[PDB]
Amino acid sequence: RQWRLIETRKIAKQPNYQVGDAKPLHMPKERKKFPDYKYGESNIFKQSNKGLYGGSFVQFGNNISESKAKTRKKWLPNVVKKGLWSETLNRKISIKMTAKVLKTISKEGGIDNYLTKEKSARIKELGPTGWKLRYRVLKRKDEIENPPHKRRRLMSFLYPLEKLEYRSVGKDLNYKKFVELFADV
Amino acid sequence: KMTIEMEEPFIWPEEPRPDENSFWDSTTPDNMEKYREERLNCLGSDANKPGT
Amino acid sequence: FSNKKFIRSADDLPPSSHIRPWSIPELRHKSFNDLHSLWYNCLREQNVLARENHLLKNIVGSTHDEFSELSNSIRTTMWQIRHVLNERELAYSASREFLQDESERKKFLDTLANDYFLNKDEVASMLTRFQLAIFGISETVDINFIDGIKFLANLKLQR
Amino acid sequence: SGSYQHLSNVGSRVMKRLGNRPKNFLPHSEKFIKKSTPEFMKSDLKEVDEKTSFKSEKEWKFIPGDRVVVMSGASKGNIAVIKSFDKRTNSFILDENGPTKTVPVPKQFWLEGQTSHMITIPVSILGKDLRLVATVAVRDVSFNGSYYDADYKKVMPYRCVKGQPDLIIPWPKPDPIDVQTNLATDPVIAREQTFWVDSVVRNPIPKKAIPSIRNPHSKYKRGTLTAKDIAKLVA
Amino acid sequence: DINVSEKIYKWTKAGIEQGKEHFKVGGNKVYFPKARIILLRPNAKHTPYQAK
Amino acid sequence: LTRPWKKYRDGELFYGLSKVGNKRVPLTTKQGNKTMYKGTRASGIGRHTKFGGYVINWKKVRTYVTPDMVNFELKPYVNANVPPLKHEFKGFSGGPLDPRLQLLKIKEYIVNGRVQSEGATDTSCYKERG
Amino acid sequence: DFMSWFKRKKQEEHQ
RNA sequence: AAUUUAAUAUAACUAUUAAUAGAAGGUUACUAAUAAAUUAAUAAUUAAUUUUAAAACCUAAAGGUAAACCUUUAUAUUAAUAAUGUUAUGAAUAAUUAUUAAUAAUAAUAAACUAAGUGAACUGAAACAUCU
RNA sequence: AUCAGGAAAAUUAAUGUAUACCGUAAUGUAGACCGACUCAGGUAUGUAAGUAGAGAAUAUGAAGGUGAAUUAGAUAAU
RNA sequence: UAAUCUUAU
Ligand SMILES: [Mg+2]
Ligand SMILES: [Mg+2]
Ligand SMILES: [Mg+2]
Ligand SMILES: [Mg+2]
Ligand SMILES: [Mg+2]
Ligand SMILES: [Mg+2]
Ligand SMILES: [Mg+2]
Ligand SMILES: [Mg+2]
Ligand SMILES: [Mg+2]
Ligand SMILES: [Mg+2]
Ligand SMILES: [Mg+2]
Repeated sequence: RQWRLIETRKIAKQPNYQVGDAKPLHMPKERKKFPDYKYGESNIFKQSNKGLYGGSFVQFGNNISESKAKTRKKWLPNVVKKGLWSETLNRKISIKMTAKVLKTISKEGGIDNYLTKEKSARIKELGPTGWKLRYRVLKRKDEIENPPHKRRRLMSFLYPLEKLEYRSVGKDLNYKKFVELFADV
Repeated sequence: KMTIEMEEPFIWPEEPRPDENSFWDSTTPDNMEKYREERLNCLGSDANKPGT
Repeated sequence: FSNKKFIRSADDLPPSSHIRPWSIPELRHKSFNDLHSLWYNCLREQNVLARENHLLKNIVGSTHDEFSELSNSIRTTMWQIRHVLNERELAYSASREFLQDESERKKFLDTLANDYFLNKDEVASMLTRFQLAIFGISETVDINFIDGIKFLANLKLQR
Repeated sequence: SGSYQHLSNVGSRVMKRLGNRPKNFLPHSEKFIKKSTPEFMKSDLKEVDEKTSFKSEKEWKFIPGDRVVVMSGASKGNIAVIKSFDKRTNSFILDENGPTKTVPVPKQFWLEGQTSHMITIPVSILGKDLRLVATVAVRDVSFNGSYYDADYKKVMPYRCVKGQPDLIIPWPKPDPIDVQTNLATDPVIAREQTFWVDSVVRNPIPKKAIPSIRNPHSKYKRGTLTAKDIAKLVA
Repeated sequence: DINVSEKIYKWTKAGIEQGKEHFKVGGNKVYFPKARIILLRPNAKHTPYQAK
Repeated sequence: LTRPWKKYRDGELFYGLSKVGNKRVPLTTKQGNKTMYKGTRASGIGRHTKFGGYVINWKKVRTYVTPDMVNFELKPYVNANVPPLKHEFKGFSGGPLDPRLQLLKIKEYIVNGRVQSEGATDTSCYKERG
Repeated sequence: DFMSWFKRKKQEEHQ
């Protein structure tokens, strides 16, 4: 097979922003939660952006009679709503799937496994939703593997002292600001 | 345009005579305008017609 | 009005050769209050001319334009004044930024100390000027003021 | 007029279109203007655009006051002191000895001591048509050095005869501008220094004055990025 | 104690007496105003105590 | 007759020159319905009341602050006998906004104390440092 | 040009 | 010294070839300005390179709206000081002004060329329906 | 009477209130709008002197407004 | 009936 309707897609190349450079005119309010999906978000069978369609877009072709009188028809995939169990998330995740995709999931032995397969083909035939799911699972796995220590209290201890010092000079200081200051330190 | 009311009165100075002030003398520009009107709007045999 | 005249004649107006607008450099060494006064004088002059100009254009239908030229000239001076006011503020801001960089400030202080202070062949007067210049100490209280006091104490100890 | 147009800038695009007429339809534009103007007003020379206008005293080869010989005309081989240049036309108005035209004039513009409506008036003439004098006429003048003039109060160039540069044609010393006007500040007050850069702590002009001095909501002045902002931007 | 219009009138009178503003001055301080005004001639409908 | 000099039927209108024209031209305050309110950028002053009134907010009202001691000797024009001054900022890339220059000026002030420049002292001067 | 010339002539007459 | 002929302009479009590169409109006004540096060759300079000022309102996307208007309130808070007047018991509570520190904002952006999706009909077949 | 009749935005006390912007001409049963025209067409609302009357019918018309980009004569046939 | 699906809170 091929992933033509996926890998054809192109997204505007964001310029790498240095810390000292000037701002863009429209900077967003809330930050980027998820990583950027290489292949954007489908602009044709937008039905499939909400689910795990397995790179199965709608076809259009011809109904043909005994007289060979051609008439345009479309061929939809066998989509199905299906709440499937994630071991990593410890909850079942309900989404639209192609019956094919459900079969693949069953073969691979789980939904998390299906999401996390490292092949490029899989990545292509994950949606934007599928990509987000993968990210959620992978991040959770990483957390499970590696808890922070294998600092917050120190910051909390120092904060009031820092505030007092600021006041003694003359200025007031708030927590959030303190946190912002001492993130990289 | 805003009118105001004020506690002391005021009356403008009297406008100057044609001979006195150079600028406040409407004869010249009006004459010029008239001449322009005549010349642009003159068509055929009104070219021969003497100027006003 | 100007000398209670309904309209300034050609002779009553200031001639073009005798009059010049202000130079930006000339404006640059004038005080704020002075500049403000100049601006308001300019505005007043424009108003006088504007009244007259309107009368000329609306009623008599002239194209003599001396008043208009004068108004333009005044407007030029005004924007130049505005520019120098902005420029001075910017220069001040730049100086502040420079001082905020600590090493540079320290170097500047050292330079000050070397040449004019702590030397012989006035000092008090320099200190009083320096005090005003660099710190918030005239003859109210802040970290900067404290720092200036400390510096002054250090200088006294040295001398 | 009864206009009110002069207190605004209304119909701006239309005005621009009219003002900036294409140059290949310039004869069309000026034909009707010529017709409109009376004989005593209209000039033969082309009204050049402000781009191609001699603003510098190098661009003008001659200044009002200098003595010039006329040629390529009716009154040719005639010395004339040039009286004043016309800025729009790029030309000079000479004295009585220069080129003139006799034209009828209305009693609005009559000089004191006139019998007839007919009056001789000086026509404008280009710098190309007339050559300097010093008696010896100059073929062409070149500029190589410069200096501050005492009378003119400008860094003017040195008018040197073309070829031999040491033969300087000096500038004509202008008339003394005896200034007595209420709207011109005198030399002493005009230049007296009332400001000095002294304070780093106190800013020179107050905080409430800033909004007049510059636009605080300027769309042009872009903000600088921070680390947090970068992090927010990047996935 | 007293009505609003009367209070306003009293305030205005007080300001006049002072030689201060006869009106509440605003806070939006314009140091360098660029606005010009054209003093007009008086119409028949106006008095000597008006200016437009 | 509408106008007595025009006895006969020329194609002249009852008023104006042409009835027709570009309808697509921005609205003014005079045009539109009773409900149509254009406004003239004059009054973002106070606040509209619940009942339809208005309440001025004086901290958001324009005053025109004039200097208390007016220097009347400064005039809109300068005497043309004075030359136009020219500053020079050689050895300062920033120019008049250069912080180094400002520091130098401050130092000079500290040392000397409000000494007038070449141009300020001598009116015949045309070029200057500061 | 003419207007300027006329003005100059007037000035000369005056002085 | 002048005239003529041919070529060249800030001042035409179109076609080809070669080379190089990938670019503001309107509205009307309290009109929407600029200042500098270094290097080159012989003080002013022109040229190159670099810095710098201002720049209203509208042009879907701060929030509205009947484009060039209205409303939000950055000539804002919030805090810390200082000066002023009032209340109640040297300390406390609110208001006004002036410094200092902290908090967010400004989509007018091409058109052709490319890739992808959906995809006609007239028409041709001397008709028409597969086909075109 | 049946035909069964909108929606949505509190009160005392103390302290306030220097009162923003825009509309306002004339035309509007019309020569000033919609009808290619100074077009017998189309165009919403309120007063609409009295005398008369059932009445906003009809007659008159106090006041107000108007008597017009065609006139003068002649008035056959039609 | 933890296939599917509809409704309400
Ligand atoms: Mg209307
Ligand atoms: Mg109202
Ligand atoms: Mg917007
Ligand atoms: Mg066929
Ligand atoms: Mg057929
Ligand atoms: Mg009325
Ligand atoms: Mg009409
Ligand atoms: Mg019709
Ligand atoms: Mg009609
Ligand atoms: Mg009736
Ligand atoms: Mg009557």
